[PDB]
Amino acid sequence: DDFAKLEEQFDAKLGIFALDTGTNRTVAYRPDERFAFASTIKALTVGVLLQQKSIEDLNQRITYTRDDLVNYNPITEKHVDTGMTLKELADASLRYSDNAAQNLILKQIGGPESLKKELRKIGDEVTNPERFCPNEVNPGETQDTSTARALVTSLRAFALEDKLPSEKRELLIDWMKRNTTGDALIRAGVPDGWEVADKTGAASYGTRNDIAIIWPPKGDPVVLAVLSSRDKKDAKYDDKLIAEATKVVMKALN
Ligand SMILES: *C(=O)[C@@H](NC(=O)/C(=N\OC)c1csc(N)n1)[C@@H]1N=C(C(=O)O)C(=C)CS1
Ligand SMILES: CC(=O)c1ccc2cc(N(C)C)ccc2c1
Repeated sequence: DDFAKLEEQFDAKLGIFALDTGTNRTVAYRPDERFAFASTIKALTVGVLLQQKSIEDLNQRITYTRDDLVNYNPITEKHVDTGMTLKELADASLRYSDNAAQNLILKQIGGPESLKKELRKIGDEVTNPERFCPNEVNPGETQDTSTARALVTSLRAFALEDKLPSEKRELLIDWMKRNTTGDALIRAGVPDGWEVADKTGAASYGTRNDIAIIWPPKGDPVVLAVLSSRDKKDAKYDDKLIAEATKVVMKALN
């Protein structure tokens, strides 16, 4: 099988789940195996934020300090002086994977415990938010992990089904469509011209993730999660694994 070949080729473990929402055909490989979700959780966090707040309430200015800056703060490091609105924080979190922005958003929705509660409410019993900035340690722990199947199901719930009213659904989808961080991942494995909404993640042990909604020109979208990890803490990743895995998925569905 082509997925086993890629694990071999890239010295990594792959978790794959894809759902064609038109046919209900699926493509699965280790679909229920846990991986650190890393920044992919930002998408679900905004889904919860959008459930909590009116669109107008997203204009609430959030102030923060240099103390709130963490490992990677591409947008938030530029606005300590003014703060940023919740809307601008959601834009930073989703389109740049600004870690500080995610932290600020999580703080506003009541932290990981509160995020976990709201995910459970949409039917997600697997995803396990435990900490702000989900933190190295060891593989095996279920804290800050999910599965390809659960991330697909939760992303679909927010973005395409009924967990958000349509105007808020529109905001989430648009931010994800205009992601700047996933050019070499799922987007690189999809046919040209086909619109993609995605959120990437990356983490130690060579963890490299992308979750996405992919629209054919015409017809119902596919929802895909491609998760990966490696056995060494210091191992880096290769984006090409995710792109190639996506090509395998598209071939199996198309
Ligand atoms: C999201 O995944 C986030 N990742 C991290 O901050 C890291 N771990 O999170 C548990 C991390 C960065 S470097 C390292 N060894 N671990 C931000 N997301 C992306 C992304 O592409 O989405 C990054 C590339 C890094 S920073
Ligand atoms: C945002 C944050 O609090 C945080 C904390 C510890 C981290 C450790 C890392 N490695 C050991 C690689 C990487 C990112 C990290 C981010």
